[PDB]
Amino acid sequence: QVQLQESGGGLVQPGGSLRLSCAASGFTLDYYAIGWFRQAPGKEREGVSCISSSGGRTNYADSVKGRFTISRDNTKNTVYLQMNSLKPEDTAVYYCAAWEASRWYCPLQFSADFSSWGQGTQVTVSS
Amino acid sequence: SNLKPFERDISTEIYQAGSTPCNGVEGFNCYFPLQSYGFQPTNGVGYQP
Amino acid sequence: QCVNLTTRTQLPPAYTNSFTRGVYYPDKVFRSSVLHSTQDLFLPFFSNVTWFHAIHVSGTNGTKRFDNPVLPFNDGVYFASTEKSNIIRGWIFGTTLDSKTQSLLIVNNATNVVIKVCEFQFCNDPFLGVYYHKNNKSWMESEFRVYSSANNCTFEYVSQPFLMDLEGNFKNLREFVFKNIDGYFKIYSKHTPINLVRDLPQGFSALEPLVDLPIGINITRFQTLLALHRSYLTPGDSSSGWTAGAAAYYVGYLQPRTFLLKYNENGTITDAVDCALDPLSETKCTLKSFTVEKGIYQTSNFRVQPTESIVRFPNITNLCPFGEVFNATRFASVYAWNRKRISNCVADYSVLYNSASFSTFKCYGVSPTKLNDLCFTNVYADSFVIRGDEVRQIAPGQTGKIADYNYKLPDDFTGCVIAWNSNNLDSKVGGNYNYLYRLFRKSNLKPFERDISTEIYQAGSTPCNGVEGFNCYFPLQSYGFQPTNGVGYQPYRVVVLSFELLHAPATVCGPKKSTNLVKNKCVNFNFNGLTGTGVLTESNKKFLPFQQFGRDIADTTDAVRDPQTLEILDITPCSFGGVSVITPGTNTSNQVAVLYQGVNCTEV
Ligand SMILES: *[C@@H]1O[C@H](CO)[C@@H](O)[C@H](O)[C@H]1NC(C)=O
Ligand SMILES: *[C@@H]1O[C@H](CO)[C@@H](O)[C@H](O)[C@H]1NC(C)=O
Ligand SMILES: *[C@@H]1O[C@H](CO)[C@@H](O)[C@H](O)[C@H]1NC(C)=O
Ligand SMILES: *[C@@H]1O[C@H](CO)[C@@H](O)[C@H](O)[C@H]1NC(C)=O
Ligand SMILES: *[C@@H]1O[C@H](CO)[C@@H](O)[C@H](O)[C@H]1NC(C)=O
Repeated sequence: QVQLQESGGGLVQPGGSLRLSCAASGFTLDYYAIGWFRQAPGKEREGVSCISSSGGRTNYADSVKGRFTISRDNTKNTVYLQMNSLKPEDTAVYYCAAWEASRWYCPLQFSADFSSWGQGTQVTVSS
Repeated sequence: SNLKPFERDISTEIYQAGSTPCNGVEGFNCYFPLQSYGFQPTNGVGYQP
Repeated sequence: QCVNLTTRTQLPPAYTNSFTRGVYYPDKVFRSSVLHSTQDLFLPFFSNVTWFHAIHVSGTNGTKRFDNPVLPFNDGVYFASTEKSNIIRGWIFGTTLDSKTQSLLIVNNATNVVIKVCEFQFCNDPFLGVYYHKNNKSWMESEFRVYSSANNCTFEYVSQPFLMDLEGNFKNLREFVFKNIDGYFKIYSKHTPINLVRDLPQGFSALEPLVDLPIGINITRFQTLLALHRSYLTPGDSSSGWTAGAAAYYVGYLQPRTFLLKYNENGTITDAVDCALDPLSETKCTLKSFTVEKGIYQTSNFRVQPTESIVRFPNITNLCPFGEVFNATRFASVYAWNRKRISNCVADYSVLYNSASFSTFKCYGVSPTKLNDLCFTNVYADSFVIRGDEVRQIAPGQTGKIADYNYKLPDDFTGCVIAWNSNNLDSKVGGNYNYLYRLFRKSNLKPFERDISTEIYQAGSTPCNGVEGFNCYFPLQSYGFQPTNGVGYQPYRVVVLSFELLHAPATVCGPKKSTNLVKNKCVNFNFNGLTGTGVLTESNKKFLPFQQFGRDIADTTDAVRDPQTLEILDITPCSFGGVSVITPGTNTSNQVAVLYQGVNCTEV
């Protein structure tokens, strides 16, 4: 009954802001590290923003540094990413994934397999 | 749970459809208990008041 | 308006014994010279009652404070007042005692009673500011400082005062019993003179019904009402109150009990006997008399009650081959479905459910946590490799290429669909094109219908005759399963388990939790479907390997084989019996002895 559900997607103006939220049902999301990923039209799924189980370690893609901020509520079992200064390059189908660290070290900079995947939401930036 | 006979419950607490607690707030596996219906003059006999 | 007092400071409670009081008429029938038994809410004989001073002095300076803590109201309350100067005034009843829940207020001034039911907003320290007149002093004028506001009133009542005027040791008892049953609030009352008894006096006095209230509200906590004649603005050093609050009140709580009352010729309750107090009382109940003759009498029946339940199940590493199917290396094509059946073996669905590795769990007709609970006649496992976006198509009553052109799913499933990603096992860099899918068919398929025909479909009007060309395509196309592909195109390994629940033998069952053996204490046992109560003991008998039961000369089963490790256990019902009371004539002494027939004295 493990479900990851994303929400908040839609159409926004370039230079505007949007906020995206993924929730976990059927399991507790605090134990898992959570990564927000996107897939652009004609591109592969790249890593956007990752946050640790406790929220003390975060990693961002260089394209979204200084624009996106990742956060988590373990009490409300929900993972948020706030988008600021969005660009047409950010239009993508956007997924939330949860997994456990596959390597030694606290940082989440590296990638691995990801246990649970949602259905994702569309983020369109066009004006 | 099922209710006692002639028992009146007025509580408006948001029920927890899932394992996570709602704490009086809707969301994921969380809903307000009461729902309303479109009692309309054009509806079928089964749906009339 | 309300005025705030000082803190109650949480004074420790005080206890005192009650000597056979609080008996009220249970019904409204006249009966003469008859002993009658009733099961109703009563105050037990020789019970604990808590006692509160009206005015209490506990500070070293000599502070006089009103002992008015809030008290629980659990199914009837017995309120006794030892009083001489009319200081108590009424009571309040509710759950929250505020503007949030319906509340009841009863007050009594010098003239009449006021019974009111509204959504009152009470203060923390309700009281009645009372004062005497400068000339007459015959009556006391009362100002209500009980509540702040009153709204939503549904009842009003006025009648004769509940408390008689008390206007120097002529203390009196005012005894009331409040019950709240079936939306009716019943008040039974009595007034009685007394002399030189500080506590409840040894005696007996019936409680006659005073009033019934069709209030229909819900009560959990109550508070008494007291009259302040003193000046809350300017408290005096001493003697402003009443001799440091000699008048006071006792509270006791009822509970369900059975009594034996003795109606005399006039119809007045003159004596009663509690039924569960002591064995002599039980004898008087059973014999239905006020006096018991010398001898032995059988009153009750002693019986040991099991405290826990046990359920037992077998012990085999071998089980349903779920691991060999889910963790299999190779899985068949999705348009030539390999259907497997699992039978005559035990299924542990908790391994699959708790693995936390399967992406989707979707059970219809049976909850996934009760999959191990139920027994299924047969279970069909179907295990294949499907694209991620088409996993949603595997559920009852859905449409899509796989749902329609591949395998129709009926709307009345009793079964589960389980899926886990197979990116690192099914995909290859050059693309795994060994799983073929059809996108064109003549018509939608029947439920649980398998077709493997490779005939070339006719998209146009000209016949294909098994040869492609214009408007002629082979049915099966390949998928580009790659480890770099997206979520919708990555391969997900999906197994559907269909459970057959009919009036047919159950070959698939869940051992669930093999509850650890707890013996030598009579428990509720359920061995392989046999449900019973009794004590389990190691037994030296030998059952035949096929035999699961042991029978006495009668039909009662005695010995049962342990499915885990054989060592047949035997069952014995755990020491029922009967209690006899050995007593001499009650006119000699009330001392009794208890005899437990057919059992030693360890389980008693
Ligand atoms: C009543 O109070 C006394 C102490 O005041 C206590 O020992 C006794 O056990 C109480 N009654 C019952 C039935 O426990
Ligand atoms: C009365 O209120 C309490 C809560 O204060 C509740 O537990 C109880 O069920 C209520 N009784 C009725 C009959 O509604
Ligand atoms: C009560 O009974 C006594 C005899 O036991 C009798 O003399 C008296 O008149 C009776 N009183 C009433 C009110 O019945
Ligand atoms: C089954 O019973 C044997 C008895 O010797 C025990 O050793 C074994 O551990 C049991 N099976 C399991 C899975 O515990
Ligand atoms: C139960 O009573 C019998 C009667 O003599 C006695 O022999 C037996 O030892 C008792 N059992 C226990 C456990 O004390």
